[PDB]
Amino acid sequence: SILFSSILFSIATFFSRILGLFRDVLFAKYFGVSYELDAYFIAIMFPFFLRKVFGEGAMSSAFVPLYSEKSGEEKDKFLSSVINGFSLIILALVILSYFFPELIINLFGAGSSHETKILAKKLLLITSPSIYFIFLWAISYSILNTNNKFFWPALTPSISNITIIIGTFLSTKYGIISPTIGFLIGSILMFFSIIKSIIKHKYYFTIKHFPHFLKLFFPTFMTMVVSQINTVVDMNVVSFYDKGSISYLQYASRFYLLPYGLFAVSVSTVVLSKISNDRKNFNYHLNDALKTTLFFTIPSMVGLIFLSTPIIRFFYEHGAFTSKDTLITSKILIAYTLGLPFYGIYSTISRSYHAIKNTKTPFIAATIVSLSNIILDIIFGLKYGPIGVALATSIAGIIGVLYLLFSVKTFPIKDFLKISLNSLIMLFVIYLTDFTDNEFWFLIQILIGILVYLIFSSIFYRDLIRR
Ligand code: NA
Repeated sequence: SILFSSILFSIATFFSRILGLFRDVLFAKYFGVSYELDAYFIAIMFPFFLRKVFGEGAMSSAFVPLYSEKSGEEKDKFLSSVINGFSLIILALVILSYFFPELIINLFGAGSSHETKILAKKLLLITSPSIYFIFLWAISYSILNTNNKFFWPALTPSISNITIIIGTFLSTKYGIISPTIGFLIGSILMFFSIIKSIIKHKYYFTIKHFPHFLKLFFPTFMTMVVSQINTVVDMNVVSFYDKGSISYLQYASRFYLLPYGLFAVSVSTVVLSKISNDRKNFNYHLNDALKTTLFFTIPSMVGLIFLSTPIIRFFYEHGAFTSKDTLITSKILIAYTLGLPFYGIYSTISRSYHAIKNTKTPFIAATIVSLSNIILDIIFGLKYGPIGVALATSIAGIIGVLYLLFSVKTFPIKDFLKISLNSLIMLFVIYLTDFTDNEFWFLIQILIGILVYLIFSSIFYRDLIRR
């Protein structure tokens, strides 16, 4: 029982990590880089952006306290208010979307070609309704958060991936609309997966509590918008360059995002819970988290940059994804990957501040990062295209972390220097091993790099290991 629960949950988490990668592999094989996939991304970008905002707690942060302070029927009324109000908004937001699709389109792919915008308009007819099920999924999620802190809903998004993957398999019959339908159905099934939390409540035909809830919800919602806006800006900027730019950024983003989610984000969740449970030792916990992030993100970066082309070719260069796409996506991946350690630090510091209820400093950091990213998007995007946009993302990350480090005034410098030294030693060794051109050699280079890095980590952290 107890053992079963743990092993099943761990399997589900592992597969959750794998499914995004597999979906992008299938996109590469079945669509490659094309205006069609660009239009798909434009069509799914607004609902995806909203789900990303709500997953960071934009809904929970305002809903949970206002919901908990209420009692009896009023509680349900509050819930109903939230459901009704947003539904109304969403309804308007869908109706307008049907009549003025250019409004939605120009937010994410203003510069894309005519055929791309026509196809994206077509796909919005399928993706716009998913916003409704995404909002309801979010609300359900919050209600659960009163019952238990986090739990499985974190894995409910996996549902979406499965359906999209299924759609991709069927695309040989129908084309891009099959993955788009897959996206919509996935949204609906997410909502159904956690629907129990709302379906147990009585429905009231009211928006009694909605204005007050908006008064408390809008500030936090906008902070999260700013914190998540960089991807929208990057997408809309590169939309002005040749077709497939959006798709290139997505493909490179996958391999940026695996190590980021595994090394940075997880450390950040741990530190948030730790500091929230043990506030008075803020510094200690923060330092610990920082060290951990640096221990994994610096070598990863090095490795990923050195092996970016064989990695991209191994995972993507099949079917519709060509060697040209490999070249371009490799360069973009390098540009993104220069920023990995900085965004790791950034995430850790931001969530520590959140752990002590400081929203101002994280919001200022996010503002610096987004402003920097748009400025550098214009400049470097004009000079270098998509690669310039990715590089702008990395540099903006650096600036943000400089602000956060000066603000929090704590950092494990000694461990940073040790980790950097080990990473350069590792790089030297794998450079020596790069003497043969084989499509699978990079896997043994990964093993060699890991071994060297761990050897020198065990040398330089011998006292810690012993104790
Ligand atoms: Na950028």
